[PDB]
Amino acid sequence: DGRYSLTYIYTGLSKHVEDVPAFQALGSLNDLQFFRYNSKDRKSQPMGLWRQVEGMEDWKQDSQLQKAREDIFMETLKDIVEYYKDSTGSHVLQGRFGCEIENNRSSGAFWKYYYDGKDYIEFNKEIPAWVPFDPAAQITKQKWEAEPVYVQRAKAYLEEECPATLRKYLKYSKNILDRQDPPSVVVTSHQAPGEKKKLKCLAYDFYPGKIDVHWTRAGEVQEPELRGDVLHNGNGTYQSWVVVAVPPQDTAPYSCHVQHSSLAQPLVVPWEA
Ligand SMILES: *[C@@H]1O[C@H](CO)[C@@H](O[C@@H]2O[C@H](CO)[C@@H](O)[C@H](O)[C@H]2NC(C)=O)[C@H](O)[C@H]1NC(C)=O
Ligand SMILES: *[C@@H]1O[C@H](CO)[C@@H](O)[C@H](O)[C@H]1NC(C)=O
Repeated sequence: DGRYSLTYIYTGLSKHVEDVPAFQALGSLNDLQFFRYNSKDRKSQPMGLWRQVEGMEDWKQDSQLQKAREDIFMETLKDIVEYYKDSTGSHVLQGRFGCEIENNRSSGAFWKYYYDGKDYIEFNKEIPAWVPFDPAAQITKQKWEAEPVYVQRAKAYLEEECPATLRKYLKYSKNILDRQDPPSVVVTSHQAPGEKKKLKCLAYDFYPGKIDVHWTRAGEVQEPELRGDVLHNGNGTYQSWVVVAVPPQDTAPYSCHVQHSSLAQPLVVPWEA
């Protein structure tokens, strides 16, 4: 088996401006985002290719769960601002938590919070206990540990529940995370009035992201003039391109090359002037 990771991220603002939710949650599996939730709609919604996967999660229930998480998250943020006696300003609390497995074996886990960009508090499941970094975090740790069961639960979440959720999801995500979609390529050239002729090789609809795309001038790999790429999450596909300017009197042969894990061998696509 391979490497898989479930990550969640919470963003809370103490004084949100118009059109920006006070609380936002998102989650991802490896390089793709699978869901989202904010304090405006208050609904957990699947995203990307997960909008078509059925029976992996009850989104109506997860909505109730996020709503609960939100309340606690924002009270935490509120208590910090209270501590610093400065609710006139705009502060943010971002939290990150998730786990990862490799070869069906749990290979790691984390749980950390940031306040106004600085490390606030994090959980060390080995102890098991919360570690405070900011003075206000001393109060927070006190609260999150007022009962013996609390740390036991936090330890249980990273060691059992989370890695469980990740396994459940991989069962319904084989047709998503394990894909090996070969790249379609399209060579095209554009002539800017006054500038050299420019050839653009585009690789698309491929996955995973790792790819090699380069032009060749009579066999000699050229140094791209421009270059870029992207990941369309709604689709779960990547696109990558390269560009080269050609002398106004160059006859040499121009062929694009593409290598990718899903290809039995590299592809080649010459440009017909
Ligand atoms: C996945 O989504 C991407 C982005 O929405 C698709 O790329 C677009 O493809 C159309 C042609 O079908 C172009 O007109 C757009 O310009 C492309 N988007 C841009 C601006 O990059 C892609 O075709 C989709 N792939 C699949 C297989 O669904
Ligand atoms: C790990 O994967 C196996 C199948 O390969 C599955 O039966 C098992 O429940 C998973 N985790 C464990 C060790 O419980």
